[PDB]
Amino acid sequence: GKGIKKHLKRVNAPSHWMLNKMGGQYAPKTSSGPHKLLESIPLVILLRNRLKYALTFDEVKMILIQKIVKVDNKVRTDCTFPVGLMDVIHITKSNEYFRLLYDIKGRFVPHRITNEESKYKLCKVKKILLRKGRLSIAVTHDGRSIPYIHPDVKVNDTVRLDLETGKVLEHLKFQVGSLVMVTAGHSVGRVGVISSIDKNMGTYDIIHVKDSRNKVFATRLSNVFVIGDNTKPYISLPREKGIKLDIIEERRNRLKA
Amino acid sequence: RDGRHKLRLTGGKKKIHKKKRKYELGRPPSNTKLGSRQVHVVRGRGRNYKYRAIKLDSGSFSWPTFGISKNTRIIDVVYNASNNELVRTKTLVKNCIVVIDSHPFTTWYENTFGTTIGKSKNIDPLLLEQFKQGRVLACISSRPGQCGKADGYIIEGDELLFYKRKMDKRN
Amino acid sequence: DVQHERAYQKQEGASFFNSKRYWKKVGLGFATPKEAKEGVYVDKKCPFTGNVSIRGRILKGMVISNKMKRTIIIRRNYLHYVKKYNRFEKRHKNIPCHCSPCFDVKEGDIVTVGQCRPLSKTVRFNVLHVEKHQIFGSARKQFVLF
RNA sequence: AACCUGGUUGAUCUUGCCAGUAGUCAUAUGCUUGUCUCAAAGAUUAAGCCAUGCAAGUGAAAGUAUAUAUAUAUAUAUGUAGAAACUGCGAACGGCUCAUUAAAACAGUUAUAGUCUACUUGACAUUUAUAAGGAUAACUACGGAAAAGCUGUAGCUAAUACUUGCAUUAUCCUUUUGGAUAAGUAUUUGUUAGAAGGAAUUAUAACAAAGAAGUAACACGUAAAGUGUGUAUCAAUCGAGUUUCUGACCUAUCAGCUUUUGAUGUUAGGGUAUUGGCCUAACAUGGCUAUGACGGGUAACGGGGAAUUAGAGUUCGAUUCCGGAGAGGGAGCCUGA
RNA sequence: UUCAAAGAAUCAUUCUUUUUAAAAUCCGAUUUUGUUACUUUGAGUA
RNA sequence: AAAAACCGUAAAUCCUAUCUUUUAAAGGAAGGAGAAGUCGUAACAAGGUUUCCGUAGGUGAACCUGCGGAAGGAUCAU
RNA sequence: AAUAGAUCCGUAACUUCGGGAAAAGGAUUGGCUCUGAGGACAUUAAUGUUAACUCAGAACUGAAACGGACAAGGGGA
Repeated sequence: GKGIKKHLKRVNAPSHWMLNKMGGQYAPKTSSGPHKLLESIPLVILLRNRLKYALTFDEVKMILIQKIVKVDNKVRTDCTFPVGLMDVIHITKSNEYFRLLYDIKGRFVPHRITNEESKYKLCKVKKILLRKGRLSIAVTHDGRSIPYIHPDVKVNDTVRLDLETGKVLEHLKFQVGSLVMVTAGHSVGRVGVISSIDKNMGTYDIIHVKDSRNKVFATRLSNVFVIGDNTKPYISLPREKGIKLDIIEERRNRLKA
Repeated sequence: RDGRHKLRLTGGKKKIHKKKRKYELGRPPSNTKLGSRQVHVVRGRGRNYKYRAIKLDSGSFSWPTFGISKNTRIIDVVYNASNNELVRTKTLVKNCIVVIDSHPFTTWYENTFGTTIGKSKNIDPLLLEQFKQGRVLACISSRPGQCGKADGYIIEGDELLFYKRKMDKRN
Repeated sequence: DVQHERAYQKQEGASFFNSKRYWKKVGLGFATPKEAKEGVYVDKKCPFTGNVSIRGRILKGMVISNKMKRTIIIRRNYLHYVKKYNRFEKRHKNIPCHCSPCFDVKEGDIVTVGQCRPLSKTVRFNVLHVEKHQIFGSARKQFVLF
């Protein structure tokens, strides 16, 4: 037969997983869930290869059996569970809160967050569907369906979501002043202010985004995530703060130590 | 049973590898006659069920100028645009022309409108005479081989004139 | 007058009884012809009148034959780059397109066509706009840079 | 490292080839071989034939246990386990090979407004009840056959196997509150109105007809109420089928092919998960071609790539990954997402 | 088939910037003016 | 449930035809190589009839002859 | 003795390019019930009256038989 493939070769695994060539022949194929395989990491590699808490897949299973780690404040026990673009990971035994984010080099990093911040996740609405009774549901990047969204919410907006109650707290638009984070391009991981939006009829819409140091980079509309307004990002950011640097001058700051 | 083994657009013959797949399928046709209601179940892809009707007597039929649907029984099949064998062997297909009982429609008209929503449509004489006869012409609109039920609407106006001329400068 | 072969195409979406001719906009900057808007023909495969939706890619081409019913043959001429010799060679290939009767096409005319769902064994494109173009010689012998 | 040298003459300068020279993740073979690291390996020919053994099974809270064993206060209640078997899930992944295949497959680039989609994730439902029915495995007894992953009859019992079946919500108005009104998820048909898309016969809403399948008669226990299993629809996800444009080696001592036998298109239907001559009926005479159609050859699976490179190029790519195809050759089919 | 002049900075030069017909935009000033090849930048790049 | 029929999917076998590849063969007729073989002297000198081309006929063979050409001629020239 | 009519299909070497050729070699054929196509004539684009047998297609039917008798090439190297 020719049903669904269920194995992942190591070299065929996504590059940002950073799995080594000689470390076996297979990679953990993420289970279907909230996020795409390409734009997520399984928590097995999250807490084996990144946090180094576990040394083997069996040790990952050992961690997961005890209902300790929670993804969006709810317990996850699947070994190949897709954690996804941005959300909170709570480990109760060590009492630590992580937010999954992108570094300026396009890789998934667990960024330390406070307990207070671990309740404020950001969701990028991807569709607005009205079902029976003129009731509107927002489908987000998280694969999550939020019924009864505020009618002002648009298809490329973002909404702050409360993990405990699963409710929207406020929304964020996509003007030319709303700061965004790029998610999948050459400029994956950059944080900018959106200089302009060019809407091509029937093709990909492009948006030009201005960095903090006034350098402009363009990207596809589907590959951005509104984070905040011009005032500040609504979430905390990794140490680079979404600021990518030219390689010729990353070397100088590497050398000065 | 779909896609390959034909000639190319240029008329050339294409060599055939890739033996037949299941998803190409091609189930045999259902020559739905009219008779005591009997349908079978076909398990299509994804365990979706398709109702293959073999015989029907009745079905929903719509008076479209009033937009009202009533269940009636199919008396005969008299015309079909495709193969003329279909009417002769009395098979029900999607665009078939049938003769159905009009008594439910006449009784409904008497009950609601009186006499023999957006009411007062004024009817037409060509359909009125058919009602007076008691059997009325209709066009099927469902696919009995797919949905398992014959169902259609009463033809009126220019299309009714067209089909009446085509059935019976004429023989 | 409105139908001659064994059919009248119902023109799904026309509506005949309550309402308040059927046509759409197609979009992509193309204007629905006044002939499609007002005329009495009915075409199930017309982009402005039928069920088909224009989605995919838009191509420009030269009409090569309009001698089969409601569908035409478009030849697209282009230059293929041969790397080793660092120069180009003339190349072509023709694509069958559906031409709704709202357009009056003749051999030699440039037409723009939009991709639609497969309407037949070979056609996947529907004409959207026609501008006349006088030709001299066989239409296949012309080379239009488009 | 952007390189040349010997050979036609009595001698000369050319053309011109032969020979030399070096590399090959390029094969074989000869001679020889003290260490360590690294590691290709029945592709070439025979997708030839195969003895033998193994290669897909699965129960740690959570379907069904008087096969059976055990332990606590005393035949009582708890348990702990548990062969077999029924049930559930998987076995459609993986692994192998390169025969077929020359606009086919594949690659980049699209579309699916023409579709299907198990597990998993998020939402979340409609026309006897202190809990309903038979019928079967395991097992018991009698058996048959040289033999097999063969099984007959009789007797019982379960189940998340198979099958029946038990409130309520919303809306109008005087205007927290009183009366009043209404009740089908998908899917199909007819008549209408109409947050997004690029464009809707869209979402959705109303009316008139049908109408599946369901909404727990199921099992274990977390805060000093939870979970498992199952279920309608939508969405997500893991994918898949078709699909747009463009891109291939040699051959014209292959120039006209295709079209009764579907070839190209229209109309109507059937069929499909969906579009489509995919098939059927009628109709029209179309479609491709020296920019190489149609044929023939390939010791041709395609690509990522490899060797050699000053720059161009030339040759290779069965073989780590991706896609395709096949399981001696064909064809057909069941279960199942 | 739309040509040039003028102004700051290295070293003697080189280099940077403004306007100069006509039609629609703003009450003397506010700003778009064929198609493609080709070329430049990006996007998407296992 | 056996069983039967009819559309369809259609393996497989046989006949016929065509094509492709390989292959036998009396006889015929070439090419290449070898050896001091036999016969002549065609060409290279004006090679002893200048050579050569196209064509046609003839002869043991090289070759000869007719017609029309070329100089790559043995003439750059009253 | 073997077919041998008709319709449809297919037809080689060779050739004086005209033929060979009915080459060779295949299939079908009854009855019945139907369907489709092929004309002429008059009224103020449209509606009636009326005629030949000639083809094509489909169901059904029978002890698989149908140019049923009659009539009627054997081919090839």
